[PDB]
Amino acid sequence: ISASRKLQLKTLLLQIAKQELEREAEERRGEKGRALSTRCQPLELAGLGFAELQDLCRQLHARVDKVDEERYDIEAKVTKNITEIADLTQKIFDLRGKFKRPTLRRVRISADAMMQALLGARAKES
Amino acid sequence: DDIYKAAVEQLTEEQKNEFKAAFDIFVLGAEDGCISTKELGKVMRMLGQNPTPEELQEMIDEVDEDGSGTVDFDEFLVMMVRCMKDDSKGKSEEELSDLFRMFDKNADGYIDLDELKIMLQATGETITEDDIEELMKDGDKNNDGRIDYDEFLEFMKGVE
Amino acid sequence: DEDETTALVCDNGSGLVKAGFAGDDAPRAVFPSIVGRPRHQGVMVGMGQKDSYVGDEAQSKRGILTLKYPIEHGIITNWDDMEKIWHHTFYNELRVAPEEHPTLLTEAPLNPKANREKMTQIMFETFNVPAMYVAIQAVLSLYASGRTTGIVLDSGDGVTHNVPIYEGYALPHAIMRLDLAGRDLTDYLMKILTERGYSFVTTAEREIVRDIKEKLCYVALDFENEMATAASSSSLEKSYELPDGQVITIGNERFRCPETLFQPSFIGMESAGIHETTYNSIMKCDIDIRKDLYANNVMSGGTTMYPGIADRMQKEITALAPSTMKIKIIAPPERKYSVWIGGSILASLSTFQQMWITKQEYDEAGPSIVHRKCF
Amino acid sequence: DEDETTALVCDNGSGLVKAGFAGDDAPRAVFPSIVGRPRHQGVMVGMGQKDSYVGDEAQSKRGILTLKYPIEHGIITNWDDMEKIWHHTFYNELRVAPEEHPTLLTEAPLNPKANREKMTQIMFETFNVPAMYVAIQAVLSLYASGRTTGIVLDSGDGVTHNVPIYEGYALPHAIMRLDLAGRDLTDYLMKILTERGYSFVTTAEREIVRDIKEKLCYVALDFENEMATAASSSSLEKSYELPDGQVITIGNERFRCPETLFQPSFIGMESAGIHETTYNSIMKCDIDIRKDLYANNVMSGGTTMYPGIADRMQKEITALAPSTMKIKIIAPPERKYSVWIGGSILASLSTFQQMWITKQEYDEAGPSIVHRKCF
Repeated sequence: ISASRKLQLKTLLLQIAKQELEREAEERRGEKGRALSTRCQPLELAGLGFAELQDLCRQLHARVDKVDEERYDIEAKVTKNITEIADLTQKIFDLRGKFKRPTLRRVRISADAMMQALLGARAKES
Repeated sequence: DDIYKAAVEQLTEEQKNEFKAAFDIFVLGAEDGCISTKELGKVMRMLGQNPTPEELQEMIDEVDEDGSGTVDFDEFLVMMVRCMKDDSKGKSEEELSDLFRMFDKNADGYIDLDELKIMLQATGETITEDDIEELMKDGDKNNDGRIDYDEFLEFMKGVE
Repeated sequence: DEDETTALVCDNGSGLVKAGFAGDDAPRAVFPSIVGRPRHQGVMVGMGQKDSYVGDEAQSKRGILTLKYPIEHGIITNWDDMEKIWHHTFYNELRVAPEEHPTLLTEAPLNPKANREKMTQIMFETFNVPAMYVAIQAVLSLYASGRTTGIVLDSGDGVTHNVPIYEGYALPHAIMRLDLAGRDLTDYLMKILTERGYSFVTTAEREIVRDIKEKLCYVALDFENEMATAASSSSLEKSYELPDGQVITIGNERFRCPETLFQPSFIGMESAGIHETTYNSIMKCDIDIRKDLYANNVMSGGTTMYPGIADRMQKEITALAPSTMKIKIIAPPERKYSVWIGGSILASLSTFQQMWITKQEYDEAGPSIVHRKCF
Repeated sequence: DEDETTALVCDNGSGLVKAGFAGDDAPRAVFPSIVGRPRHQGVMVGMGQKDSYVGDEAQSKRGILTLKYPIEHGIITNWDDMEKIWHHTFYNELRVAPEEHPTLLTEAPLNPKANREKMTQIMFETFNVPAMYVAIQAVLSLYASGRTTGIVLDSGDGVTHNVPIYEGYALPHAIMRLDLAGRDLTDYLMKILTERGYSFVTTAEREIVRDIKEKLCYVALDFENEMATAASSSSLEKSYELPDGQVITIGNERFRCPETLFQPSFIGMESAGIHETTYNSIMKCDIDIRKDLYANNVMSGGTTMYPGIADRMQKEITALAPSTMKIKIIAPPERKYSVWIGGSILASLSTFQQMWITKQEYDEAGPSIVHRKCF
């Protein structure tokens, strides 16, 4: 496989993985909307009586406590896996590192500036 | 060593003939008629700068896939479009995780050849098994037959 | 003309100043740390003529100038002259105004605090730099050399620092700073050249002896065996052409001058040499550290540009070290320039973005801030 | 990575931690009971470097760390460090979330009750273990050794417990608890190695002496004869290599360290030694118990690995014992590890499945439940 072919292959692959990221994320987000409608179901407020609405607010406040607690547990776990990602990426990055160091140069006189400092007016596309 | 050909695929040919004449003066007074150390040196000198023959011979070898050791005029044009700003930006680990969860449809932490094959067939470009094969092999430095996630960083390091 | 608002880096030593931009390969220009001034009465008028010359200007017109060095033994003592070197460095060769660019300067951890305070103050008050950092030359040497662990033997123009670093941590009580450096080796050579019939006393003569040393001297992996032949035969002499057409040669003095690094008593210094300091820095570190420092002696800076030094040092430390243990030396081609190289690496790291002193922090705290935030 | 929700078993002593899964033959991982912390100022930028290191991490990076043991003579006082040891053990090496598996921890019955209450609490309140069971090390020692009856001789790194068990029942009035253990034996060795010219005081040095003891020390059947011989000949000297290439040659210190178990005055302890207490544990039991305990003197835990210990203990008990009676010592290869094995055996017994405290009975009763459900 020659040069431009491989360039196009891999850049189009990156686009394909982007599109699969898109489909996976839209799956996740439709799932979110549907699951949220499913769990926390909209209230039925019409015509509800006074003391009725008092006790209902209390029960839904217990519901606040439950759901908040539970999502917050998912949150704490996520934070633990966050520290896990940070520190394991740190770890491996170091194992990756000690030689991984990506850097830039500037000893590269770019062919625009190069060919102009050479050609003057003749460096028209150069 | 090839991305420069890929960039001239994106670039024009008038620059190729300007570099033909370039190479000609780049060997103005040459010992080998191609760009050895001192030829690239007098290139930099006409550029107004003074290089060292080590990096000279190195940029000579920076394209050296076969071990050609020299600057063929073809390899010369390669080296000269190396310095034009054509494709940049060095794609890497983060977006590569974002894309590797996909490229690892198997979610192995390693792109098996299944996902790579399918997503290439999806790339829209013609898909050879030289494509998918070289891509698996360059990804997989552990050569497990599956492109590890960091082997996928390798797989999509910089390829604009 | 630059494509990024990057940091600037300048290794301002007692010898030369290596200057360029952070994120680039090397320094754009290297200047002598010299401000030159005329020592003669003018006769012609309308001849231009400066009150003072800087860097390469000072050397180019040196025939009638006395040349002074604003930095000695790692410390700036003449802040006015360094401001002049910097104005020239930044605006004439790097083509940058520091007003829009964070600037990194370097020192040894055992230089007086005044060095770091004046470096910071000049850039914030005469150049209005948006940010400053004063770096450790040993750290910069380790980044350039690919190490986090080892002994950095910087062997500079005015001072040798000798500091152990392990896993990125300093072992500061084990720093064996030595009052022996390249500038003393030059003065030693001037005296031995005088014994050979070639006296040098004035600035032009002093700059040439330094140039002679840099091109003709070497250390030798084994000075005794080198002397047995060098002291017996003219085949070991090397010629140097003086600016005025005279020729000076050096015989065993060619390695006996550099030998001072292994014999400081040659210049009146109370020391056994750099290998003793390397060894003691390892000795003062814990036993589970020592194994890694023996395997990682790091040469950086100039004066390490003497053939035979990597091997001379390995033999000299191995001789003091325990048996079984492997003693190893790192001595990259990025010698003498490795501190600048490390400067560019450090200034541009994402992990270093919060290490910078901003102008606002400086203006609120004053120059003593460098002592608290840099290291 | 385990295919069943079996009990996790972890024997956490003042020295090492043995961790694995119940029903198996050996711990899957062994960690020191250590949390390490850097004692130096960082110099380089972007070096990573942890705030604390645990278990094998603590020893691996120890060159610049101070190493602390959370357990003091058998009791955990530092629970911040132990939750790190447990988290690391479970999460990284046993590859288990305790939430899905019951856990067995161990301790002597005379260990302050606060420790078994807290061991029960850490697994229920930090790791959410579905159930708990704190085991008696002597119980586990006899299961591993194939006994129901015998004396458990368990001098460890922390303390010595000395407990007789008959037909599975403890005879608690006969327990002879001593503040005599490997940590003190090690301290004595550091003092006597200092007498020989090798002074060891820092964490790296303290770990070296502990390592010297484990590899070089022994007791010998006859102490007077071994002493007189060591004092007369170099034939009893043994060398040890240190991390930096240093070598230490050790003579009678090789057995004077272990000797403290028989001569506690060496460490300032008011005790007649482990053989007096092993003997008294048998003696304090009824005469129809004693015959079976004499014939089943069982070693478990470490220090039992010193050559000559099974024979010296059998001889000293025999010398103290009535004649006619047969005294025998069991000192299996499953030494130093047999308690873990006993843990595996107990956790998995069908007759033990009702002994587990669930995270319900625990929550309703509180921490004190361990005193009623375990021991």
